[PDB]
Amino acid sequence: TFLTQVKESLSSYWESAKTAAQNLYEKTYLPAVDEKLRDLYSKSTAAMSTYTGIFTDQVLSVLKGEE
Repeated sequence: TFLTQVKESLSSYWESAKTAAQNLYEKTYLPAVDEKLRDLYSKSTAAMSTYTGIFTDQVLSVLKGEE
């Protein structure tokens, strides 16, 4: 790749900020899951892995009909 690389690059720079900000939030603080538990579901077939991106897609595109 190349184009997509630049994206994940600039985003990665801030990704960590979103990571440490997520963990302290409710990603690991007290989610009551954490991979070991957040994998059986989001791995059956990307139930929550790729759906996290399809969740909102079915909100704006269903609430405003635009996505």
